[PDB]
Amino acid sequence: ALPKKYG
Amino acid sequence: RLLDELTLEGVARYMQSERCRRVICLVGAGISTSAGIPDFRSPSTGLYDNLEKYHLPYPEAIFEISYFKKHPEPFFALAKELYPGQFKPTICHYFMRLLKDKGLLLRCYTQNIDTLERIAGLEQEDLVEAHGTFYTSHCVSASCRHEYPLSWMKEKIFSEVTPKCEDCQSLVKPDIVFFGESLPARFFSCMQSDFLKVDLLLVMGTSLQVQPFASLISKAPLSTPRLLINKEKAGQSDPFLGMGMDFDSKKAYRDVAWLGECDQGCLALAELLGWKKELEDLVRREHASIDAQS
Ligand SMILES: NC(=O)c1ccc[n+]([C@@H]2O[C@H](COP(=O)([O-])OP(=O)(O)OC[C@H]3O[C@@H](n4cnc5c(N)ncnc54)[C@H](O)[C@@H]3O)[C@@H](O)[C@H]2O)c1
Ligand SMILES: *C(=O)C(C)(C)CSCCCCCCCCCCCC
Ligand SMILES: [Zn+2]
Repeated sequence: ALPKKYG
Repeated sequence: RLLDELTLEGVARYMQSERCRRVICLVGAGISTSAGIPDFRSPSTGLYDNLEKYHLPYPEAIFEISYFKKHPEPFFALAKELYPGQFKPTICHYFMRLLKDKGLLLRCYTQNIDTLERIAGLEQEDLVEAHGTFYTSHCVSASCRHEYPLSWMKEKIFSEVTPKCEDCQSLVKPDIVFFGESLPARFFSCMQSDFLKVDLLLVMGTSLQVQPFASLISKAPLSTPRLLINKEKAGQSDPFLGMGMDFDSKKAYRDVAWLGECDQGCLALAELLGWKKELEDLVRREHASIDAQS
């Protein structure tokens, strides 16, 4: 899995 | 250094030199607030205002994938509440259209899902929709993945019917990246190639907090000038986490901050470049044409 969207 | 001074005037002179052939734009929610789409940053009109009607465990949950998978209804109700009556791209969007038309736009990396870049005339090849888009939607079942256009998704959103696939009755999800989801492979493939050859970074309307998008500013060569057009001075290193943009130090050499509205900063840059009449005419023509089809 590719890097995830995070705040 | 490549800029003769750390000002908008210096950036404009660099843009009209032989050295500046390939521009990358990095944009976020601040370029669409004047088109009527709320950002997160505004305390008065931003997304976190008026979220208690949704009865969320915490405010951010409505944008998180694990919550969406359990209860997709609040997100679709919010989408209906915020769906704009018309899609009119801003002056800033049309400034990027001018960069395209003049052969300067290598890529627009956008965090926005509102489709306004496409409406302004940027093509798929010009765009990295880093957090996806409402432009297309897909059935979530791995064995089906039927694709649906925005016209279909809008009707499901406005009738207040949770969108279900006509082939298999699974949920149909807009092609957006929720918090906690992997970004599209296109984002990483383009990032690994585009920043080898970029001559100018134009960063507009983003607070540079969401990752990995915010890290794109560090991917440019160390000589590449970076212009921020934004209401606040974003992208600086945090004094605590540092234990970024350098606009102000004695070592500053390539980063320029123009603090104000994106539409006004793009108009000011256009004026320096000799594009002000072109941009004014383009925006007025495009908006009038959008009205004529309404
Ligand atoms: N339109 C959209 O698609 C949309 C809307 C809201 C949030 N988001 C999501 O929000 C996340 C955070 O992204 P972000 O950093 O872009 O949003 P943000 O709200 O955190 O930051 C927006 C920035 O734009 C500035 N700003 C707002 N209006 C402006 C204007 N007219 N002119 C100049 N500056 C202006 C704000 O001061 C702030 O620095 C992303 O993951 C994105 O997908 C997207
Ligand atoms: C990441 O930050 C995501 C992709 C989850 C965006 S945060 C939520 C942004 C919502 C803005 C308003 C969208 C609703 C209506 C837009 C319709 C476009 C066709
Ligand atoms: Zn299906």
